Amino acid sequence: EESFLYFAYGSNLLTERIHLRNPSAAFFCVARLQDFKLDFGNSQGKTSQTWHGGIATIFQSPGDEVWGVVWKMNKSNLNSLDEQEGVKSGMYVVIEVKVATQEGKEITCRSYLMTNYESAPPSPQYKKIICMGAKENGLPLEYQEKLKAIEPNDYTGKVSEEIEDIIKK
Repeated sequence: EESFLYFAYGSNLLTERIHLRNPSAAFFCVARLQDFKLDFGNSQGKTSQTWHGGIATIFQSPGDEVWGVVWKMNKSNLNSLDEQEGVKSGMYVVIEVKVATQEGKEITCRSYLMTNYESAPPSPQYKKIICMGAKENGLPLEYQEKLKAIEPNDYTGKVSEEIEDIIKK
């Protein structure tokens, strides 16, 4: 009621990562979004200068699934989170989705997806953070195998100091 639920399926799978800008986010649960497919891409054709590769999005696709982490945050954090996802620049749109826990409990969450983008593989670094989060927060093993199987691009240059530190440890 003072709080809301956020469903993360990209780099915010990783606790250390979401805590950079949202240190008060609390793990709530692991959940499955039915009939959505994970993709990676360049919003409005532009390559992310943070990640140097496609960043995560989802689209509707019967038979597919996306697993993620539901985080609980204060509604005071709502504008900040929209700013982090570049809603104002058109990089993601706010969505509402209904996801299901492993016990089959349905949860309504705020999430984000891209509406105008070009498919493009993620950087090795973006991929590592995603895989690290999925492992850390105990997404199902089969889904983790799916994330680990993603073919990244060949970027081997510098990412942010704070990103690099997370990977090193």
